[PDB]
Amino acid sequence: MENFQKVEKIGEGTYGVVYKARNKLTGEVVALKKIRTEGVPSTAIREISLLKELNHPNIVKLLDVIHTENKLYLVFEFLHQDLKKFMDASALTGIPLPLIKSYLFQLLQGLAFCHSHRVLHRDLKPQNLLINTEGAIKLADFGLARAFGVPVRTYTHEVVTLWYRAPEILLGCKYYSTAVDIWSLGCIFAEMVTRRALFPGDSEIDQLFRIFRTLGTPDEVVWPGVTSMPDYKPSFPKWARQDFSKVVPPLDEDGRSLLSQMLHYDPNKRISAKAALAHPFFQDVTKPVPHLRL
Ligand SMILES: CCN(CC)CCNC(=O)c1c(C)[nH]c(/C=C2\C(=O)Nc3ccc(F)cc32)c1C
Repeated sequence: MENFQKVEKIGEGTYGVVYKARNKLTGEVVALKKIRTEGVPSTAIREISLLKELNHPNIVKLLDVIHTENKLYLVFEFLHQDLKKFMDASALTGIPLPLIKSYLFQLLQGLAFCHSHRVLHRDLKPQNLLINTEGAIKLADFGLARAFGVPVRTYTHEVVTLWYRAPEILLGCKYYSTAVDIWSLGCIFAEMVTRRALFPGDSEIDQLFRIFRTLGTPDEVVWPGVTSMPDYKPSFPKWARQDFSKVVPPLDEDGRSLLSQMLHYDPNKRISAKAALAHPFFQDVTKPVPHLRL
């Protein structure tokens, strides 16, 4: 883009490539996301504007959309680090619980806001969560698989993480609900705590079976309707649920109780972002400042 000097390529998206870029007029530093070119739907750019009018301290601001010359550019505010990088950097000592807690609380606020506005993320993962020096965390790179839609790639030969995908998606449900984002955020919370991915599947079925081995193979008792879902097979192995205290030690009982509710199989039993904010886990929540090396 001639309006912009690329400083660097800071991420490889689901949709496209993200660049750190400077505006030659304003001198403002931004994140620039470029999307691959068929006639490049009209319908898409409509509901991108739905993302543009979202303003919340926990949602990364979308500054502009630019359709010119058969690529789509999304201009976003720039943040200095992503949670994936921060977790890797914190792997030795772990992220302090008060900071984990503030981050979870803020992400739930962000989700509560998005969801009350009928916007789903669908894509949540540590790479998509951005932090700053003042202790804020923000939802970014909304994946919307309507308002556009879903490829199997981003641009070139990049491998999509299934680790955060809700079981209803894996079982082939056509219609997502807001519950899919709470699932992903639950997986992220566990990972901050234990410093290991909770469900690191290497394929769709391995992802499913990893969830089953830990939470038990779902049945009609815990998840009415499950056996009727498009990708469900009666031939799935039957695993018993693991004791939950094995899962995220040493998280306290308030944390485990909240996590267990974010991880319910039935999208209808799964806690809402709004209700999650009222959980006793957050009674002592504060806003600590992260030690960030930029
Ligand atoms: C392994 C961790 N990371 C993945 C490659 C490596 C490092 N990458 C980083 O730290 C990083 C930084 C410093 N900014 C972003 C991305 C965005 C940003 O700032 N505003 C946005 C608005 C929308 C959006 F969709 C992405 C961004 C990343 C991934």
